[PDB]
Amino acid sequence: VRMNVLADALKSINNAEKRGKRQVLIRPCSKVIVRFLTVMMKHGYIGEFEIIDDHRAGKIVVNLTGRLNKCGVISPRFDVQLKDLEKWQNNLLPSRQFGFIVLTTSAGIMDHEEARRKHTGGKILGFFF
Amino acid sequence: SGALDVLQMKEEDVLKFLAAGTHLGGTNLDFQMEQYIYKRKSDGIYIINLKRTWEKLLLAARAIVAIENPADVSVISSRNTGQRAVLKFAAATGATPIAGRFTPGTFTNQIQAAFREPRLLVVTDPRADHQPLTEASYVNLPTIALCNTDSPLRYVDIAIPCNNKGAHSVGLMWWMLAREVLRMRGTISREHPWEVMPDLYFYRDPEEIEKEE
Amino acid sequence: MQNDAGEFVDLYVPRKCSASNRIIGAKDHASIQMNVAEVDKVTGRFNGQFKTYAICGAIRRMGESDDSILRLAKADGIVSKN
Amino acid sequence: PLAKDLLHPSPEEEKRKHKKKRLVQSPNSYFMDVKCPGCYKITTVFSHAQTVVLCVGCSTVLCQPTGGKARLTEGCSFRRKQ
Amino acid sequence: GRMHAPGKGLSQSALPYRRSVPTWLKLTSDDVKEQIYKLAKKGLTPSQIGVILRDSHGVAQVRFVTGNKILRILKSKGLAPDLPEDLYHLIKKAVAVRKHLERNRKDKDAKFRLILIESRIHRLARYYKTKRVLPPNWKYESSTASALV
Amino acid sequence: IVKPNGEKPDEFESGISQALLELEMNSDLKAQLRELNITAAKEIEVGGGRKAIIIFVPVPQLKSFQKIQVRLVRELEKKFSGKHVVFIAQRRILPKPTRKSRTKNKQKRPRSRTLTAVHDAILEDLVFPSEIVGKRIRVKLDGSRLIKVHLDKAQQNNVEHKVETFSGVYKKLTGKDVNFEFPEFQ
RNA sequence: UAAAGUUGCUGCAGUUAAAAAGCUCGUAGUUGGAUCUUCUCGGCCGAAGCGUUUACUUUGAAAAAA
Repeated sequence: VRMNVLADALKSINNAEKRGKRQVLIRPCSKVIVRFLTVMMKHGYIGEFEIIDDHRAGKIVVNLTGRLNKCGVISPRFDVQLKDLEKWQNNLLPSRQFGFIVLTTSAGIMDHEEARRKHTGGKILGFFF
Repeated sequence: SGALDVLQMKEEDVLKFLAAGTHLGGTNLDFQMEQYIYKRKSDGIYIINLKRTWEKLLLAARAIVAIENPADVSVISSRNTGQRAVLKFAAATGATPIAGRFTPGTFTNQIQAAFREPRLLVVTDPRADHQPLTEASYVNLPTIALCNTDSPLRYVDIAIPCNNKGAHSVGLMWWMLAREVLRMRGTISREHPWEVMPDLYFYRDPEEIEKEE
Repeated sequence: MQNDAGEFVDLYVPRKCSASNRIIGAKDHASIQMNVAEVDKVTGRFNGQFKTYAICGAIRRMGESDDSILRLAKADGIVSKN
Repeated sequence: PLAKDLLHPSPEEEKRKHKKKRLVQSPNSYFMDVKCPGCYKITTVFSHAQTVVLCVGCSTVLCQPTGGKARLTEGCSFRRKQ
Repeated sequence: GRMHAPGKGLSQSALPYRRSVPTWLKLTSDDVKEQIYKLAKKGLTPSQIGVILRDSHGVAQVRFVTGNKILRILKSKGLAPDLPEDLYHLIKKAVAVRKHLERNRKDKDAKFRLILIESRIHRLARYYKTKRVLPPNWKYESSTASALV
Repeated sequence: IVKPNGEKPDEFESGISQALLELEMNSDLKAQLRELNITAAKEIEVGGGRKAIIIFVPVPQLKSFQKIQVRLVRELEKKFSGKHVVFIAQRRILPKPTRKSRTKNKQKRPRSRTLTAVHDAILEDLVFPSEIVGKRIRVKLDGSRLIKVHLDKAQQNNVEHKVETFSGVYKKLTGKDVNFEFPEFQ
């Protein structure tokens, strides 16, 4: 069945970005998906998106500026301490000058740079570059 | 056209298009040609939106005029219908025509005798003119095509949606493209009708040739 | 692009597809750079200006070059709003 | 087609799609009010009725169940609600 | 896809966005509740009750009128079935299959389908046991099966 | 009539109560309003110098106000000139339980006193005549949220002007930017 | 031991090179859709510092030397 709806959302975004689509439809939405998309948007990778409110579970139409090389999920959500963050950056990110790792920490859902800035580890959700 | 009134469609162009069956597409529709059609008739024929055809024609004319050396535009036609049309177009505007057989490697083989390096390519039918279309993928050659409802749009960068099965439609399309190119270049007349009538571009089969003679 | 001092060190900044915002490779021979002649408002003549659209060969190979160029021209005001 | 406004689609296309595949799922069914010549009280009927609903004042039926939309009977005038 | 079938058919109800009572619908909450009570007195299961209300009485969904589900209404009034309707329907389907099998012993396909139905019954009963809808000792057997119908 | 949480009415609440009382004394709606009473009111600026009134109402009686809502707003707008009036039920929001808390509530929070459910309900009753037929939340590049609420097109003709008074009231008592539009396919 | 991404968690493979059970059910296992913004009053005006739980994360204490 469908588990880890964040994985499906990120896979759909990746497939649409590779295909050159300007908009991608994501369903179902969730708090985690919206937070991940906001983290992406704050870094200028996806741009605006709209949450279609169904009375069962939302959908999301995401505009796709062409700036995304790859968006991916990490499963299972491994616990990431602050000292272990650099190994994950080396493994997942294409460079140390760009690319982000997204973590759910007690302070919210945030990139690895912000979590390092706030001295908090968490569980790794995914990455995008 | 740019919503400009001076570049807007007139009644004479509509009458010419309807006379020559330009709006009459085929019985099959390409999924990338859908945006240019308007409806399907009861006999399974796709009516082509004439305003879309005019807009594509004017965009293609803008593309052609932007090239300063008119010899660098190459107009190609392998089907017998479009040979006279492309010859007359080259005579009227200044492009380089290739009627009949198109030699493979005309653009990619720099050693060959008839090796020409155009900057724009205009073809009569992407299906029949697939060889220059494929060769335009090697030399950075943008291409304009007179596409039908069924004709594929691969390597076709400006497709003009028009009937190209019939000789009248091909001739009128090439005539109108030449007219618009000469109009935006500054020569000929925009307010009053062009000297050359569309029937000069029409292809006549030997039966019509012997009946008229 | 820039180093710490701020000087631009790259050999060149490559072109980006107007339809996908993707970099056009230096050996992508299918890619085009179309110039569409800008036309004066009242007479209808080629006044010397033009709009440039760079289209990558990947978009052309799948047939969306025509739709992409039409959308770009429409967004530029070259094509009337239909 | 590499640029499709999924936010605002054509009403024809949403009427074309499956009841679930639409942006917001809506049923293809509706409720009608059926009037019989000899009875003066309206009776609401589901379009896709699964049961043989009878009229209390007339000996005739209002609709036959089928595989899809119910088969309304001649002599009863239907008016779809909403 | 289906639990014991290779099919993946996409066919179901599509509730409308609006959750309000229909404009045409005039019966108040108590009228629909008494309609439900009388239909339950006739012996109809909540599925049949909802079908009849939708087909004949013009209610789109009683949950948007009375604010409660049909089974919740019956349980509140205390005339709900002893065991849930879907489990009972699976039970009676298995009973019919067993009755057919005990004459047609060569029917190996019926044996396969009986295994499938019994598995569905076991899963449903386990779920209803975690929810405390059934007594924890509730066990379906090949002997005390037709008595539950 | 007005019985606020502190039970002490103010001047505008008292004026609204007296207007409703005079409606009770002499009107066609005396029968309904005898068993009816409101709980609060306040005056806010929906846009610029424009003003609007938020008639707060007890939830059990909110439905009782709906059936008479159109005539009630008609009379209140007649009384108060060009000031719009919107009837909203008074809904309390139980705070989301946290790791740090006090032993003051030993029962689970109902999923109707949550902020989400209460705000959705407020949007629903903010306008009784027109029903939402779909809403979409647009997230801008700065992370802000803008709700867009679609109303019935067949009921557009009487609530075009009340738009931007819905927006002001919602921005006041919810703190969220919401626009209201009318699509075609209902 | 590295080379061995030729033991593959990172990180391999399984159509034809070695390879997916003949097929289905099923327990343990593994995985699991959306959704919830100090109180006995108190040492210059006189203290809340979990008065519903784990995982996780961060801190502190404690933790031989070599």
